[PDB]
Amino acid sequence: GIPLTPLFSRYKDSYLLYSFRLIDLLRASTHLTKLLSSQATYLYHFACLMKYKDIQKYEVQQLIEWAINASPDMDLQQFRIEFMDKTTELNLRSCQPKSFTYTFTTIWDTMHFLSLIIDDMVYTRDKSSLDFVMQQLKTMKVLFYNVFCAMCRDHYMNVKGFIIYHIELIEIALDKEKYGTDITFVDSYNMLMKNLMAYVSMTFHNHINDYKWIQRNKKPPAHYERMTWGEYKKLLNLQL
Amino acid sequence: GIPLTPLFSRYKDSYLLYSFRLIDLLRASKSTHLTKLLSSQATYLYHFACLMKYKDIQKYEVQQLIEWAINASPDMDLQQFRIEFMDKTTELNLRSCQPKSFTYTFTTIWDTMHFLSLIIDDMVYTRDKSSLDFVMQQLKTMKVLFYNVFFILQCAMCRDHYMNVKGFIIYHIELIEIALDKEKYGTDITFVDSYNNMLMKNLMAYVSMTFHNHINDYKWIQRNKKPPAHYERMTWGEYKKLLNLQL
Ligand SMILES: Cc1cc2nc3c(=O)[nH]c(=O)nc-3n(C[C@H](O)[C@H](O)[C@H](O)COP(=O)(O)OP(=O)(O)OC[C@H]3O[C@@H](n4cnc5c(N)ncnc54)[C@H](O)[C@@H]3O)c2cc1C
Ligand SMILES: Cc1cc2nc3c(=O)[nH]c(=O)nc-3n(C[C@H](O)[C@H](O)[C@H](O)COP(=O)(O)OP(=O)(O)OC[C@H]3O[C@@H](n4cnc5c(N)ncnc54)[C@H](O)[C@@H]3O)c2cc1C
Repeated sequence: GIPLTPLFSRYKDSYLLYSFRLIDLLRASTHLTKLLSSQATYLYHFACLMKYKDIQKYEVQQLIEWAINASPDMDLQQFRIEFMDKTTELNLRSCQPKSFTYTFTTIWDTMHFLSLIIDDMVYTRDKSSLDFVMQQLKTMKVLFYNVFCAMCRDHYMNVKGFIIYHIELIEIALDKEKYGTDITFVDSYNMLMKNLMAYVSMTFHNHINDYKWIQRNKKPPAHYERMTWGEYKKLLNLQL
Repeated sequence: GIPLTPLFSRYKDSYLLYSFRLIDLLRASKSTHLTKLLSSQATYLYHFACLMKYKDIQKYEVQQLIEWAINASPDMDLQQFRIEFMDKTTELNLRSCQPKSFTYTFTTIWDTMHFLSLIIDDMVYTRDKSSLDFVMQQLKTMKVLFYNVFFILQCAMCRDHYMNVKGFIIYHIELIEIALDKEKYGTDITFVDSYNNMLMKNLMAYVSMTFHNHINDYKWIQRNKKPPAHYERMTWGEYKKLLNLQL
């Protein structure tokens, strides 16, 4: 369970937009097609699981085949219109983003969103199904690895391991639990920080913004605020 | 400077061995993509070897060694390459770059990584404020070496795994770039011993040690094997002692 805050609601919507922009690439692509659809399937299974308490395996598959077979000459506006029709026919309208304005915030929101999910999924885990969670975590690493502005892509390629590293810390903690050592949640960075991925993605996010001034060799603007853990836990109303 | 210790000694030789086994790969490069990726990697490796061995990068003597390697017979074996290597390094007055031992293992790779970490910490800590641009270029070179690690030995699992979490290391080098950039524009670095413009002294040594334990903690989840009760894990307390790291 994750509090339903205004920021979280934007996160939920950005996720849908991200997913839309992802499946739109299927036409443009092999190995990549397999990787893309595999990622789009997970993203959409989880969206349906959240909206319908069911992954809707058949409807989601129908969505992916369509996107994979959509006209590669079709532009984004047309792909959207057809996407709105297809999801409608499939009774997957709740998987449609409310907004289609795609920006860096869409990607950031998506990355923070996944972090919140990882935290919650891990915390509300069921010792009976630790294997399930770990499989979910493996998929999460893949989602983060493939998030890759040519400049941004190069930088991300170089430091995305910071995030993936922490997901592995989680895998380790979980593997210890399945073998006798329950986890001990603490709220500071077999112990694990609660809201770990939320803190790591916030930190990663600030770092990326700190570094860009170095890439651009141009000093920060006047009103250049920085996100603090204390203020972030508030916007998402995180539990300590 | 980096304190002389039995562990740092092994590090220096391993680094030269790793550097040697890497250039040995040029003569065998099948494509241009790899050739220049190997030559760049090999160039930076030797640059830093010459820095710790001659206090100078030896930019031009090294470009000759690389030139040679790249154009060495892809027919002879490692034993023969070693022979031609020793003579060329001699001819270019770079004998200090010849390895004492040729036993190549994962330890050789870890030692090389921990060596660079120690190098990063020293060059930053003993930096000259008027040539920060120089130190930052060195760090950029360091990120390239950590991004492009060649295992040379066989272990797909390792390659894929390092490909996934190497950013944890590079991320920290960028934190150092940020610290230096700040010093460049007015705020001097303030060193502390724990993990404004504060920066942990011996940061990369701490970062590399931690990354190393992590990798070793994770291989059990990878091989679904049970860790032996004797599993020894490196502590920062112990590591500092082994390298005579200064606080
Ligand atoms: C994966 C990725 C890599 C990037 N790499 C680069 C790069 O190499 N070079 C470059 O110039 N730009 C890069 N960017 C873009 C850059 O990070 C900013 O998104 C963009 O410059 C807009 O800046 P902003 O300050 O207006 O917005 P942002 O600060 O990005 O706004 C993001 C949103 O989240 C909030 N937020 C701000 N900081 C945090 C935080 N630390 N934690 C959580 N939420 C936060 C804001 O309130 C806002 O709603 C990257 C973007 C992504 C998604
Ligand atoms: C970058 C990299 C990635 C790897 N990825 C994998 C992988 O995915 N899966 C896998 O099974 N193996 C992987 N390995 C190999 C693995 O880490 C070990 O090298 C190997 O399993 C042998 O372990 P060992 O028990 O001999 O100890 P090693 O860890 O190899 O010991 C080497 C030396 O380092 C010292 N040392 C030990 N821990 C530390 C530390 N934390 N800090 C500093 N020195 C330390 C030891 O005292 C010893 O002298 C990787 C190796 C490298 C270099």
